[PDB]
Amino acid sequence: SALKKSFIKRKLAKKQKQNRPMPQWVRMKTGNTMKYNAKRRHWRRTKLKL
Amino acid sequence: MKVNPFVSSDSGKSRKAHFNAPSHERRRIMSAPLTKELRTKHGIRAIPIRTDDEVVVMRGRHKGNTGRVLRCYRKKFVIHIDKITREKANGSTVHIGIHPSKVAITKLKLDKDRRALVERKAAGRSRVTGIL
Amino acid sequence: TKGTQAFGKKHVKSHTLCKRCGKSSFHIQKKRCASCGYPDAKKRTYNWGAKSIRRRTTGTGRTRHLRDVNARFRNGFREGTTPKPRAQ
Amino acid sequence: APRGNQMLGNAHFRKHWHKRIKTWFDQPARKLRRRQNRQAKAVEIAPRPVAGLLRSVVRCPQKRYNTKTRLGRGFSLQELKAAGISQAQARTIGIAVDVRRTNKTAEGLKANADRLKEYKAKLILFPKKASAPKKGDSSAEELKVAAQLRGDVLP
Amino acid sequence: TKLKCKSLRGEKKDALQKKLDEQKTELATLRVSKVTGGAASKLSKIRVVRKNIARLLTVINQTQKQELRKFYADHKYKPIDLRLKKTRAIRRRLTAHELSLRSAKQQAKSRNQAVRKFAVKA
RNA sequence: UAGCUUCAGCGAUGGAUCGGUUGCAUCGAGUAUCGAUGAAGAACGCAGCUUGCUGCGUUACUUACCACGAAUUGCAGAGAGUGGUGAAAUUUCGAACGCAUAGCACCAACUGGGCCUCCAGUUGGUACGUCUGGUUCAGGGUUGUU
RNA sequence: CUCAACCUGAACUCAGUCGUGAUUACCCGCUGAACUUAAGCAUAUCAUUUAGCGGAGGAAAAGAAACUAAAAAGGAUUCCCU
RNA sequence: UAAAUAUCGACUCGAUUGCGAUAGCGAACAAGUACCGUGAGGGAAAGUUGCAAAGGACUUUGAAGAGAGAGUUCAAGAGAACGUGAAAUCGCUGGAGUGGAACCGGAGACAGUUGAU
RNA sequence: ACGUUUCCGACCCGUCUUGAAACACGGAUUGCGGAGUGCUUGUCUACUGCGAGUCAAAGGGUGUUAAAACCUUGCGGCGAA
RNA sequence: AGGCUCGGCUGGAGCUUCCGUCAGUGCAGAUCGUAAUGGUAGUAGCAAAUAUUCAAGUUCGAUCCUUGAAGACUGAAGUGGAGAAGGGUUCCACGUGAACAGUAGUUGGAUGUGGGUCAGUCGAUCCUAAGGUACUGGCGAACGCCUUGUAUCAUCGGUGGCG
Repeated sequence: SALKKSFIKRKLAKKQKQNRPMPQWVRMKTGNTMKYNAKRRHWRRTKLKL
Repeated sequence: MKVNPFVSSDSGKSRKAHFNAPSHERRRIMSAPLTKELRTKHGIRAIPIRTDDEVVVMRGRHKGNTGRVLRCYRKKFVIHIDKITREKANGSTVHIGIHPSKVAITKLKLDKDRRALVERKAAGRSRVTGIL
Repeated sequence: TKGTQAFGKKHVKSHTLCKRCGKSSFHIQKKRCASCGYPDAKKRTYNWGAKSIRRRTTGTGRTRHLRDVNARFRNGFREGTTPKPRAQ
Repeated sequence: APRGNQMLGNAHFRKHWHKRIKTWFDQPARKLRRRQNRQAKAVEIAPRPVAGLLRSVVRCPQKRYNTKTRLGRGFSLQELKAAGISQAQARTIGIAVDVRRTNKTAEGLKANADRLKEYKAKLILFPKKASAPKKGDSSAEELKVAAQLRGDVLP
Repeated sequence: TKLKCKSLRGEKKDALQKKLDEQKTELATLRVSKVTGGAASKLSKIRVVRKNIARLLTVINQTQKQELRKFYADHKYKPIDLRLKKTRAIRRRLTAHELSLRSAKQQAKSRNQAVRKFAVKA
């Protein structure tokens, strides 16, 4: 909603930061196994049950 | 056979300690033997390898090649020796990692602390060899 | 009609975010968290909820102070002293 | 459904016994721990006997056992008086005092009085201050043969 | 570059404050460089500047706390932050002298009753 | 012829099986250490590039001190860095403490607004129950005195 | 009616203290089922047990006989075998 | 009012006739995670290139995926979803059969396989 | 010999059932997993040791290839009325 | 007979005879658990809400993107213009190959990279409604409950002088 609370805005900001592709140089680290960000979220598919 | 009740002969525990050792422990793990002449000259049998040491490869496909230790990749448990390189496809050169236990030190990079360390090791070797 | 038609009217949240546990289980009208019991002084745990206890028990977080105390216990909780003044 | 000639079952397993199970896998560990505790105590209180206080002789109570004797809790005050030992002194020189037991028979009293007498004969008393001995304290070369006693005192 | 707390220890309060301000100004400059397409060499100095600020604050706080501890070393009541931080139970424990205290009856029993050292011949 | 079925050879689809194993299960041993000096837990934040996990708390993938003694590493980059850890520091919620519980308010000092009754900033403080003592009190409850 | 005692009861952002809330394996006090067995079922059983509440420690609790017993007597508590 | 006693929940250790990735804790891995429910709560799947990335330069067709050459490598038919790579199912080449089932036992024949101091 | 072709025979398995090829039920196909166990207490049987005895408990002593092994019981279990 | 030996091919690090003893010791079924795969089958089907056409642009590539011309529709209780709850970046620009948009796609609420929300006057903030929840007070073995009321109750604050 447009009229929201500061705490809700803070949580939404953190979720926005976390929704991001993995840096490419991470795949070149020693012993790395991650190939992508497996915790990405689409606003329409999965909803933050706040 | 081990006698110490606080030393574990568990393969899993040994492997876990080896592969999760911190840097200062990996230093000790990555030790190399001295050549015969260096051993007689300095009194010690082996020392934790260090950059700017001179080594000779004792085993592998690069047996007999000499050079200087360019880097000690403690994370990968290998050392990069000078002149021991291969060529990638594009043409760049990459150093081939060698395990220090497969090389022998021909010249020790000595400084204040390395000299003190060698003195301690030689004193201990003499002390024990006298009793034996 | 119970079902597709009725689900279109679900737009008022019964629960919101709890201050103590951060879960979306704070009942607005009851003013109580269905998970941790906030704002009761005590915590909500039940022995029939073994998995829930395991989920929210000690050690599932950071235990920063407990680990600090464990570290300081090893040396008898010494205070007011410093290592022997030395150098390189 | 028991069939044929059988002894009627009696197993008391109708409770939730799986919640109360006790195993004995730590029996040798307990043995070792108790041996180590005895060794530590012996080191702590050397040269005093490891067992501790001296116990009295006692007849087993009922007629099924009255022909056997055994170690009692301590020595009655009548026995201590008969042996000429103060209760305060006994507590110091390591003799158990049973403040509840009383003697009603001369033979029972005399057995324990003799036991106290032989314990006093076998006792070695160290000087309270090593520099200066006193009266009652054992002699110098007696204090050299002193050794820690293991097992019951006067078995 | 990397400061040495050994050297900073001798400085004075005003000097430490001035050096802290210089380090903060340098950090602000580097933060501007971060946004304005700064070079990697420039950006690599941010960590050093931050840890230098940390060192200066460490020295300042250590000297202040030492002075305060000395000041309150003899007061019967000390500020809460200057008291021993053991566990709460340890703080509630009795003091050593209170534990050593003995009543007259116990002292008399200690005087009269005293265990001796003895051995028993086998 | 084609199709269908079948045999031999070749190739797909699928991920069984085999080979270990920093994991798990069980047994045993040694210790006693959470919290108003703010715990357990939660939230948010912190890295040159680093979402997650791990670590940490505005000194924020860590400061100081002490040991060892040359690295870190994906790219950069410049007594290292690891370990111990006694000094310092330790955000906000949370028993959670000014009142409420996602908001607003009181007391002082100091500073700036030119002065200030008015603003703004900073710092200290204002919870409930309870013990000991202190101060100021109330009641013909009992008593003395004028 | 004045002053002064005591008794009782208050207010204090008075000086200095202490409690609250976590943890579950064991420990202490309460509260307290039904499934089940009885080839049905109600006493009984499950069980003085799941579940619920409170309170501690490194152990807790117990503990120095208003005891056992009926011998020619034993002698705090706790635990093991029987 | 200590000891002997209980207990691995916490911290630190040693073992095993236990399991060996559908097993063993739910979790060998960014697991009490992703995800689900308004909530109490429910709750996975997921180990493996190679000694070493040496992780396929360069040429060539294509917009590209991709392919044809080449190179690295003990080896790539170990090529990234990468150790091995089963059955079911499926495509191609050759042979043979083929009237409303197909399979199957016994007995020969043919094709075929194999042995002959 | 799981190829073809002939002659003879030839109904789909598991199950409950007096009776199944059944117009009775389960079964589309393949892999992997998948079900008489543990313990207490009885009884009989087989084998081993000793034998009017036998086994010894908790425990103790010793044992460092020390949770093992070895030694150890006026007393206890069963047996001897 | 249960099964076994050897040959050939693949594979790359363990396996095995015999003697005792032990067992999480043998699958065709359990509308068995789990994973994968068939015939059906290129089949059912992708048919509500009137409707698209011509020329050009871009592109390797256009029924579907963009421009212009035409023809229609919603028809102001709209298929228009803005808000509350809810969503949480879906907003805007520039790239886009794969996946997704049950045809397609050069386009996209998709995907990669960036940008974007400015208040003394608009709201919250402030007052109280229905009602909730504290105090004490009672109850309760207890966590804690019950009452919001003369139950409880020593609950203060206003002018003025003095200072």
